[PDB]
Amino acid sequence: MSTEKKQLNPMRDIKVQKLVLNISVGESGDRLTRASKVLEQLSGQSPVFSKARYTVRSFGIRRNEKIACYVTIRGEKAMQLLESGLKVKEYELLRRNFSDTGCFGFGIQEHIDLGMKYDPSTGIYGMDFFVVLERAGYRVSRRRRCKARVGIHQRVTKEDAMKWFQVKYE
Amino acid sequence: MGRRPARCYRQIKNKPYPKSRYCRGVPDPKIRIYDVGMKKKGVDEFPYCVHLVSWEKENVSSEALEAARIACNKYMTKNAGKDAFHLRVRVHPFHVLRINKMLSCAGADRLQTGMRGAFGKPQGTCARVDIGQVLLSVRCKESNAKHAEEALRRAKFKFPGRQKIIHSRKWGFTKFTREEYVKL
Amino acid sequence: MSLQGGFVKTQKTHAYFKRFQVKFKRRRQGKTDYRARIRLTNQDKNKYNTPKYRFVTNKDITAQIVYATIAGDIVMAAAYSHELPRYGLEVGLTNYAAAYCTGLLLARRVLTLRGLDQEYEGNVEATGEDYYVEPADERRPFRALLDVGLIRTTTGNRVFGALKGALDGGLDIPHSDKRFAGFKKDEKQLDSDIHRKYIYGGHVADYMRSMAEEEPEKFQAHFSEYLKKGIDADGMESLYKKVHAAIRADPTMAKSTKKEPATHKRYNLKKLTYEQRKASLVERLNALNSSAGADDDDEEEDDE
Amino acid sequence: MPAGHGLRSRTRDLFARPFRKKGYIPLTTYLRTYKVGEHVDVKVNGAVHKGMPHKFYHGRTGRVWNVTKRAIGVEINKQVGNRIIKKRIHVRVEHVQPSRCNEEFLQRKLNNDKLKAEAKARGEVISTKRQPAGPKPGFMVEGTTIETVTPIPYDVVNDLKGGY
RNA sequence: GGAUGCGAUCAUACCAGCACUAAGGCAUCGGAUCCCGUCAGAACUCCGAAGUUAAGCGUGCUUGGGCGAGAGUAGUACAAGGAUGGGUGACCUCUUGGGAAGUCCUCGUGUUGCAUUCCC
RNA sequence: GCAGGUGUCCUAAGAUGAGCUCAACGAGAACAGAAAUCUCGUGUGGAACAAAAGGGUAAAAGCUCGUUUGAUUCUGAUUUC
RNA sequence: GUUCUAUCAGGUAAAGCCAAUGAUUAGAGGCAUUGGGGACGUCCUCGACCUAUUCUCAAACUUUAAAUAGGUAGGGGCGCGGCUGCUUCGGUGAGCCGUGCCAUCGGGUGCUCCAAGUGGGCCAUUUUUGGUAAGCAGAACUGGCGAUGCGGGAUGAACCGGAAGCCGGGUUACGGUGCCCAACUGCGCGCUAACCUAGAACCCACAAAGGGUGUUGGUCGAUUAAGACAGCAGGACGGUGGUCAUGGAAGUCGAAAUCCGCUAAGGAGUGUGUAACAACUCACCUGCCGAAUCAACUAGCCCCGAAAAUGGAUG
RNA sequence: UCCGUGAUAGUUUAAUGGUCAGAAUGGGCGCUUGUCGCGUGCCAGAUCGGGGUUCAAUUCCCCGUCGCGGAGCCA
Repeated sequence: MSTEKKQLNPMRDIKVQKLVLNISVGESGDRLTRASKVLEQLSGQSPVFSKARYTVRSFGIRRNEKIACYVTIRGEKAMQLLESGLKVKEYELLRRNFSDTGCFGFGIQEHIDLGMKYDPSTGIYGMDFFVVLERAGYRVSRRRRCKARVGIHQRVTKEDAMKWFQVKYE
Repeated sequence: MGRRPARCYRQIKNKPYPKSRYCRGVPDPKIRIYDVGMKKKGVDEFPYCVHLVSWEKENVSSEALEAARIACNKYMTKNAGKDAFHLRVRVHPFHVLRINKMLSCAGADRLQTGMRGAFGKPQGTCARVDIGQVLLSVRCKESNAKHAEEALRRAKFKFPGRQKIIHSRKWGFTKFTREEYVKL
Repeated sequence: MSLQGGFVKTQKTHAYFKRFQVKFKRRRQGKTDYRARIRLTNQDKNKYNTPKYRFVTNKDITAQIVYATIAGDIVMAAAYSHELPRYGLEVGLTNYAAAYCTGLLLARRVLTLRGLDQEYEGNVEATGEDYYVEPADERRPFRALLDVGLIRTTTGNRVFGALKGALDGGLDIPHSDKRFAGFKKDEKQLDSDIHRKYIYGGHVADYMRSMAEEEPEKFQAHFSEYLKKGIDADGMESLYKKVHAAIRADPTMAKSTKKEPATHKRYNLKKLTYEQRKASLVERLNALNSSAGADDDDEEEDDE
Repeated sequence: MPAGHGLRSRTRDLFARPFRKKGYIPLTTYLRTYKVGEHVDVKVNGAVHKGMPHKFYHGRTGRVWNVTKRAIGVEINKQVGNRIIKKRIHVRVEHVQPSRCNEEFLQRKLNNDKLKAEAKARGEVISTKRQPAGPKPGFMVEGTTIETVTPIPYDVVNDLKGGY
């Protein structure tokens, strides 16, 4: 329903909902969740434990147990992450990783970034940095009481996404 | 095939069970193909339908559905070929015959004592072909109507419940052939 | 074509449907829970409704006293923080002191001593006080209970200040003190236990003295000056106004009013049928043409 | 197998609701409180799971006899068989519906008596109906309650149904 | 003529789409030292007006597919009572009191009770 | 007679309150297929409730979190039996 | 107890659930390997298999809406005054007591004591569930037998009439009126000739799928004195021994193809042929004859299918 | 035909508490030995067919094919 043709912006322009940096490997294969250390450094705040629910067929009977780790960041902290993260995968590159929904994600070792290797006791190769982009009004699908779906009208587009991010430092 | 004669199962008399997910061990259905002829067309080139309609509401045996069809089907191919018009058989074999099977010969037959006693191993199935239902529905083009008519006449000597041939029409073939070209 | 979203709804209609008539407009809007509603309503104590978030929020608050009847609920009194500057006050209408005073204003307004029928003894006013742990006479609460609505039991919080303004207002509302916004948390004086501060009117006072630029008109004591004017006794309002001209009106209302069906569906259908017979391509949603004349009918004639 | 009364056995209206009645019931039914001598249906909402009587009772109309906390006692009489007694049923107001028939009736009674007063100060119809009412001694009721609950232990249907 | 709170009727109250509570009778919105909270004010929440009408809340319309309700169009199924009524029979039938159904047209993209009460 | 369950298992698999709302599908994430995980959008009872069937319920009765002990003693009008 | 309200059996179209199985149109996207190509100084496209989604034809659980139908439920008021309650030293009614006032049936009927066979049924009708079925088994709802005469059904526990003190007379019910046997060899009309056939119901009275130019009857189409239908009789040259195919068609194994000159009529032919070659009839047309004909639907009865045991019957 | 009773690798035959399966022989590979054999190190199962219950079934139910035992009167 994209209504652009008016007299526009400041509510329309994109913002960062979140950056989630998530590891998926498992326990035992590298450790407890020790690339939490590496997350800890790159992002700047502590990652939180990922448990699983549902199926595996492959070892992974324990269910409730540590297997993964994540950092959902946002404000300045997400952006500050983007700046370092944004520059490492090369550019430019590419429409395919963007969804139509207007989010984009990439992989690489935590060791990419400025950072000491020396502090991370382990490095671990890859897992999604995910960037959630959205308009101001999101708060309607998010907030509890008066949830309303986000309309086609509101929802970010890959074109819109590429533009706002391509606007900045890549 | 191995005997039980169909009169016993002819009457619409007992409660209707066709439920496959509870009724375990249910054997092969038939007819092997229900609509016979083309299948590159639907009704188009065939501006005549002929039907066989039941006078008598009854349970018709699964093999009788094949037997009535096969006599009709050779008349179709032996007088109008492989990829001709299209016939449809339109009542199908819902009614699972459980019913006493496998008798023995002591002073037991009924093996446990005399009993017998449901959880019977299944024998076959019948179709409920009720009054005025269209058992066979055949779309044809007019010169070959008389060919479908002998084929329906051969069909009726091979099920129990008496039927009449009719050239079938809903909106004629003469409100269709107006209403078609009035809204284009 | 493909396509998602619509298609996974329009087929599974019957489900839809059910989703809109399981609950109605205040739940569809997402406003009122009908399990908290039932907890609080069954007894005839009235609902002491105090809204404050995704509603009226970050700007004003309201307290309403609601009873049941055959027609619908029925508010017996209400107070809005926007009426609170009438009694002199001009500092912020969303804060703890505003909420506190808005609850007194509803509570003073509900007795106000009404109707022939009266009631101001044993002992309304319980002053604009300062306060300690609820002094009543004293043991049984009735004719108001707190309907927090969507708003939380979050320990030491502004819904409780509204509740405290009810209590020091001559309403008696049920209580025990173990998540509550106690005494100084309006401001008042305080404090005890595992929860903390021992200031909160007087919030902003602590802040303001940590220097920086913000709102005009001073300081910590300006809570005290016009909490003190809201300690005075002075029922009741609202209001005197001139009524009302003719008619309705309004330029917004007008460029919206009124009706138009039938006729307008007939003008639009005429436009559609003329648009078809002058071209023939697609209809409205989504397909057909060869060659039509409205509506369900056209599709049946384009098969055979 | 002996017969019983599987208290939960055969239940499709008695617990299912139409498409139009599905989902949570609005709490106004849960809130509704009645006065003694109200005539109220018993007929469960199926979408409330507690406070229900034993399912056979549903579609009978009872008199509100007394109340205990939250649920109410409503008096009903069982039906069919032999010598059957009044029984009292404990039911919350979620399954108990006010009789509109009884309200309509109450109204139709007042209408009748507005006219009785008018037509006895300047009007004429009946005469004979004026002769009973005016005499009577009244009143309420429990002699005639025991009178009610002795022929509804019915007579000839009991012998008729007592063999076949 | 009506937006803002609490609700009744809970498939006439939808999915979808187009105008509007609004220069001092909202929500988006800004500060997050804070009570509160999170992993992370995003939610949550003390605080609060610079912007916005762009929404949400909700207001004028759109029946489009959905359906309540009804109008014609399918008296057809079905069934209660009764027949030395018919039929070899499964079965039918008259009489007595009753009678869904699909299509098309239609109405309908709310209604109602208490509030705060408002621009004209 | 058809169809199929209970003779266990549970101090949390109870209680309450705040706070949340699905299953699932598409789209996105180097590697992973079982791949969880992490995200977004759509999402009304199709999920979830130990256990048959069945029926029920969406700020819940379901989810999450803390706390708690009422699986306390004694009495019972009445329904089932 | 009809009328008011409730809500409910119930099972067809639709919805969720699910559907065997076969009959599928349009059209997006999965997967796999292979093949082909222009476009341009790889791309992109196409093809070989699967699934969305538009979606037709047919039963099956739940729900609509049942329609239904029986069920099945139900048929005093006011004021005054005291006292009370639950739920803010807070709002209210309700309860209670006291006192006054004002208001289509028709004994089908309540309570108590003490006693009985039981505490094993049957059948019919309706609705069923099992069972091939059964004078089966097992329920539901009812009427009867049991425990019910008398009259009809040849006889006959439960079908019909009918519920009975005894007797007398009258009239009837069911059912019947040729004789046996009271009472019609009744009236108007029509069908059947098989001794069909003398029969509601019955373990008891059989008769089917299917067939029948027997006969009657109803209807519709076409053909008719611009002469029909049938029969009998009579006319048909030439292209050219029709093109294919094949020992061979050549009218006449099989398969093109079916026109015309010359004509008033006159088809490249209807059945009979010899290994193959050998003739006759016939399409169409005409006469003779003179009146209805033919086609087709529908229906009745009858006929057929129709074989069993000591001796023939609808009593 | 009724009541009882079993089955696990090529073959004969152990075993469990619901989360874990063996042995011996036979056989497949080396070494003995001139060569085989005697002997000596090494190795290797859809627990009968079948469906169900459960967090997890070789193990707990139900059915069946086979192989067993034990009954079957008064004619």
